[PDB]
Amino acid sequence: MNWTGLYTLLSGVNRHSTAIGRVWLSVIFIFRIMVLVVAAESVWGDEKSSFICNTLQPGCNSVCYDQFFPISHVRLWSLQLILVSTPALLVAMHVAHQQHIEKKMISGTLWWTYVISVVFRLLFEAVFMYVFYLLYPGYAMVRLVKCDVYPCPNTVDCFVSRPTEKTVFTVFMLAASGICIILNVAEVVYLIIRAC
Amino acid sequence: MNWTGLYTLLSGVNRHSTAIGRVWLSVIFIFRIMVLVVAAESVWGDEKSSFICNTLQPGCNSVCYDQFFPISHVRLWSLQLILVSTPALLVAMHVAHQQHIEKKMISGTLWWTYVISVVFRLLFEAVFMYVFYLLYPGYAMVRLVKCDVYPCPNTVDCFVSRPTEKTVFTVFMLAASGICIILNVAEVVYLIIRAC
Amino acid sequence: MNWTGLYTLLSGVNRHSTAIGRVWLSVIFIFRIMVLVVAAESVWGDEKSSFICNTLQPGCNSVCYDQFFPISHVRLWSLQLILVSTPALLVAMHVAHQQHIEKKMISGTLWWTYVISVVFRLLFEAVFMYVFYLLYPGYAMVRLVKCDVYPCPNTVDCFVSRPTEKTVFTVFMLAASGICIILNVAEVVYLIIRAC
Amino acid sequence: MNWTGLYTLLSGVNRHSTAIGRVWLSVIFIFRIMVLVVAAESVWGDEKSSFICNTLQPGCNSVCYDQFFPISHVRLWSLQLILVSTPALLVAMHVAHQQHIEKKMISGTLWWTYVISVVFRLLFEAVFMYVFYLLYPGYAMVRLVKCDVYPCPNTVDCFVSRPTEKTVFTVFMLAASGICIILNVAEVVYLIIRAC
Amino acid sequence: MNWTGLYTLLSGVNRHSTAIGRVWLSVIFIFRIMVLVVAAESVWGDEKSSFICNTLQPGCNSVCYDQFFPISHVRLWSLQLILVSTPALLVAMHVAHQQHIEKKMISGTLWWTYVISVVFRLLFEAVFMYVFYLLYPGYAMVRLVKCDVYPCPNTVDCFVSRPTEKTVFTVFMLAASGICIILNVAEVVYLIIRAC
Amino acid sequence: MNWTGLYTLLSGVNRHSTAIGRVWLSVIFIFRIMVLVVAAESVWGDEKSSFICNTLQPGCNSVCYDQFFPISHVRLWSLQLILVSTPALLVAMHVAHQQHIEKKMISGTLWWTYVISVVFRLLFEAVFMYVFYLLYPGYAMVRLVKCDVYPCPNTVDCFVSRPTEKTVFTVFMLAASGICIILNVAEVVYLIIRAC
Ligand SMILES: CC(C)CCC[C@@H](C)[C@H]1CC[C@H]2[C@@H]3CC=C4C[C@@H](O)CC[C@]4(C)[C@H]3CC[C@]12C
Ligand SMILES: CC(C)CCC[C@@H](C)[C@H]1CC[C@H]2[C@@H]3CC=C4C[C@@H](O)CC[C@]4(C)[C@H]3CC[C@]12C
Ligand SMILES: CC(C)CCC[C@@H](C)[C@H]1CC[C@H]2[C@@H]3CC=C4C[C@@H](O)CC[C@]4(C)[C@H]3CC[C@]12C
Ligand SMILES: CC(C)CCC[C@@H](C)[C@H]1CC[C@H]2[C@@H]3CC=C4C[C@@H](O)CC[C@]4(C)[C@H]3CC[C@]12C
Ligand SMILES: CC(C)CCC[C@@H](C)[C@H]1CC[C@H]2[C@@H]3CC=C4C[C@@H](O)CC[C@]4(C)[C@H]3CC[C@]12C
Ligand SMILES: CC(C)CCC[C@@H](C)[C@H]1CC[C@H]2[C@@H]3CC=C4C[C@@H](O)CC[C@]4(C)[C@H]3CC[C@]12C
Repeated sequence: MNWTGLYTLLSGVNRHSTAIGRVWLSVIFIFRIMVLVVAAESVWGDEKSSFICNTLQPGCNSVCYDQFFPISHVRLWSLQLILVSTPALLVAMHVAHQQHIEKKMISGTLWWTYVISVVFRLLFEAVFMYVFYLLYPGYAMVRLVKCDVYPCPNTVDCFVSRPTEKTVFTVFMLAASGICIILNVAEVVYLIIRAC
Repeated sequence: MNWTGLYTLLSGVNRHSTAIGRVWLSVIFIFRIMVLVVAAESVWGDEKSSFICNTLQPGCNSVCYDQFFPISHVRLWSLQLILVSTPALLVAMHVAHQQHIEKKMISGTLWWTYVISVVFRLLFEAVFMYVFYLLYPGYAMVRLVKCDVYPCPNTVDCFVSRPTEKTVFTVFMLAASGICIILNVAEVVYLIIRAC
Repeated sequence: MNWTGLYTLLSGVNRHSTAIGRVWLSVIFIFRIMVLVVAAESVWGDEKSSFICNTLQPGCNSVCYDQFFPISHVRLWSLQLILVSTPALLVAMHVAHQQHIEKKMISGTLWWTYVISVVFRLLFEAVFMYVFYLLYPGYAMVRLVKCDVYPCPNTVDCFVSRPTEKTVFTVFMLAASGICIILNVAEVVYLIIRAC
Repeated sequence: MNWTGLYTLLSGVNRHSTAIGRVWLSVIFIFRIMVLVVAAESVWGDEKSSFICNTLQPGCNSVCYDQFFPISHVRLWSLQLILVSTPALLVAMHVAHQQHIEKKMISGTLWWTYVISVVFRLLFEAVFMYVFYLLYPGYAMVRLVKCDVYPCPNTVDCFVSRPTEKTVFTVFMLAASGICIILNVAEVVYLIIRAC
Repeated sequence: MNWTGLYTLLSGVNRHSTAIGRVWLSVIFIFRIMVLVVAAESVWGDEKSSFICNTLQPGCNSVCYDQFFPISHVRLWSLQLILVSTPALLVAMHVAHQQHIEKKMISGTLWWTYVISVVFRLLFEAVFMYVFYLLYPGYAMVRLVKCDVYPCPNTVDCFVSRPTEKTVFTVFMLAASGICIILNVAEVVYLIIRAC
Repeated sequence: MNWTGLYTLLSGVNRHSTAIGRVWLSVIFIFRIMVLVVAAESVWGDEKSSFICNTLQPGCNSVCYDQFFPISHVRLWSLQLILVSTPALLVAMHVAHQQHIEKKMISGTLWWTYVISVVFRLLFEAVFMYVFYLLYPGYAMVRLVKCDVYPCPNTVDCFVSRPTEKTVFTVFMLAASGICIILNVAEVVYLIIRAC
């Protein structure tokens, strides 16, 4: 777990990444993973089991939970991290492949593919930010929700588990994601400026 | 966890694999594993425990779940990954065996066995895609299902847990599987073209 | 996790094993372990908790489960893998011991002990195949079973959890075990032929 | 897990850290992690499941738990450790980046960034100490709490799980945090004195 | 996980251990660990939760389980493995200490301490075998037990979970323990004979 | 996991530790960790969930468990191990720091700090032994306890889970702790005698 080994691993052995991309982006990425790990099973572990509705209708609990939580916040963030990390993984594999072929026997190609990688990383961050806004308007969760989907008769009151703690972690993850967007834009601008 | 070590591990130390097979196929394979890991115990963990039917008949819950879910999506994808990864494992073991015997003391054989390996990988992907269609027509799961198998009297209403979230992950896994099929076909065509 | 390291580990550093024993047997062994891992806690996790009987008799659930499942399929396969892997472990330890003593300071002995090891591996596979047939005639599990053991009054209906999914994995494990038996017989015949 | 390797890892390969920062701060940091690990799932595992209120009102349990525990102590300490560890992680990454660039081809910059890192570490410790006081006045938890939030009618009695054991671990974590604050202040003063 | 590394680890870097002690005892020790691992949480996981008694008396379930299972079989075997492994651990530490001191700057002492180690290993095996017989006469567990301890009124019927599967693993562990006793006696006799 | 590596790790790379401190204390420390690991989640896992009282009063179960178990035995032993291991960790870090500074560019200081470390280790052992006696007089746990704390009306009967198995592990941990105290006193006396 040598510091130089961890730095080499996270940097992806890329010769075009700048200081922000090799230090700040990696740290914020680690921060999001650690927050997600400590908050996934602990806070969102009983999201559905503890979800109850004030009714005697069989199946109203499950249908109301599905109505109000089409996809859990933890899974949404997990997908966001995987999708955001994919272009970095592709660049690392491409660099390793180039090292392999040159050992068996370019700089502009590496520069261009890195820039495209950062652009796609920024694009994925923006898309997931918009999707999160679309599914869950606002940032705070409420204790009581009004559910009227079939088979629930009329409108029933359903209660969410730990809405305040989930709100706190939602703010943390959203703030970290916003910082990643800002750093990605700065990285793109810095690369373009240095290219001239 | 050195990048060159991970690249060497995933490539299988094969001298015939092309850029797509050594980069894109490996990345998509990692993507499917990561999605499966984050979605196996979290989303499908309570598939049967949360499955309830609007009835007083003892045993109707278990029999209806078995009727509508002959095999869970997570287990189906787990088997697909194992079966798809098997020909790659066989090639890697064969390469290691050839290295062992040559150290103790061919290229066409390695080329042919690699091509057959890709063909079988494509075949397994296609078969599991068809099996998934056969067991679960369409891609979206429904909240309410009508179950009439014995001992359930007449027809009873049963409710599925997280049908929307399972639908989202179903689309992700199916899309990734389709990409793998396309890349495998491209790999076969590229190898045949380069063989001439 | 270098491919040559994994190959050396699985081969057991044996100079008498043939291509089938060093490649195909190891791959099928890995296949059985992976299938068992993905199917142990997921499919058979709730074998007893979800097992219910249509009765009010206290203790009828536990006694009926014990009657129909004297030992779970997962534990039976786990024991089979351990017992089948034991002679390979003994040979590997004996080879390491011979290396140790020769460093501190035979080929026929290694050949004979390897042949006996394969014979015992085949014997254990056959015995567990017969035991599985004896405890669970046929290959498919049924949704409903008729239980009449004390204290259950008369005959009661008990319901099994995921009988179809368990049937699928039973076929997979049985097919893999049959392949291992065939490969072991081929290994013995090939060694005897090469000995002359 | 060589002692010099662990020491190098925890020190962050920093040439400006003093004896207290390289020995005592690291030990107390390990102490907090170990206490948190043994007390997270064991003591706070059933914080919400075991939380019950003397009422028949559906949803009163969940709403009262959220009212009295906006964020669990374990998650609060987990966030504190992550935030406190972040400036150390940034310095370690910056040092590794400087090593990388100098290998590809300062002391005052490293000194200043280390001092700022310690100041921010102290600031985060103080902020979380104040937040803990704000959310949970005092240090001891009580067995019985009076909850009157909607939908609970009037005021209901709710009972906390393991309030004495949680009190013991609260004192341990608070004492360790206070020691970290004292050591951080001593580190800042010592660095300033040595700078002159 | 190199075979020579595993062999060196299990042998304890001892120059007096014979072939049986370095091969057969280690293999049987691994066998017991693997059987215990696969059978601890799976088979004995619900020993107390699934234990039920045909009564309405509060607390009769817990008191009857304690009466009939003073200590679980899994914990008894876990203690047996730890106690049996302790003298081997002591010898390994003593050998390492002797290597340390000689590097900083005997054979009869090593021989005698090894013989005493085997004697104590045999003694611990015998003691745990007798304790197991004392607590659980016979080898097979029964489905129904008669419990009459306070507060249970008169005599109540209590039902054990998976008595047949637990019986199977009891036979496996007892047989392996008996083999260890035989091998330990053979080791002692062989060492004494070779000493003359 | 080389024996010399494990010995070097446990010894802490200390040149003043004697044979007892480098062999017997380390072995007993490993013994306590292993016993704690096998007995933490298995035996004390359901300490509160299985704790029931013969009453209809809501909240009487939780309040009575807190009254009779202010802190669980497992957590008490976990804290004892951490506190006892801390002075050893401090000495190891101090030794590593001295190695670091001497590489960048004493024996009496190392001797004195080691002696103080052993004294504090003995002191922590004694304090936790006294605390355990204070909270839980005697060594054996009882099946039935009489609880009269509010809100429980009058006095209610509450039943403990696995009191006999917990008693067995209590004796094991207490005996091991007593051995550690004896060895620590012997270490202090031996060091003082050798100092003259
Ligand atoms: C600058 C930032 C974005 C760098 C992010 C680096 C991420 C994308 C890289 C760094 C090291 C990578 C890991 C390296 C090795 C493995 C083992 C493999 O079997 C699964 C994936 C996994 C676990 C990788 C996941 C992606 C990973 C964590
Ligand atoms: C190009 C793509 C398809 C390459 C896919 C590589 C897959 C098939 C290979 C790469 C490295 C392999 C792993 C290497 C080592 C082990 C350890 C063994 O005890 C279990 C199997 C396991 C975990 C292997 C599983 C298969 C594996 C993950
Ligand atoms: C050709 C086929 C049958 C080879 C099968 C190889 C099996 C039997 C061998 C290969 C490597 C071995 C592992 C090597 C090291 C250890 C660590 C030890 O503390 C527990 C057992 C365990 C985990 C072994 C189990 C058996 C094992 C998996
Ligand atoms: C003096 C004190 C404060 C030093 C504290 C050091 C902390 C901040 C450092 C030391 C080593 C670091 C670890 C090194 C490697 C990894 C792997 C990565 O994939 C996740 C983070 C993780 C697990 C790091 C977390 C932060 C860490 C534990
Ligand atoms: C011939 C037979 C009896 C040899 C048995 C060897 C046993 C006693 C030895 C071999 C290697 C040892 C392990 C080596 C290292 C560690 C790490 C330590 O932090 C906990 C104990 C643990 C996990 C040891 C437990 C005991 C162990 C498994
Ligand atoms: C003679 C006896 C008392 C020696 C006891 C040695 C104990 C105190 C030492 C030996 C090796 C140490 C471990 C070495 C490395 C790490 C990794 C770190 O991230 C967490 C702590 C942890 C896991 C240490 C805990 C304390 C430890 C187990």
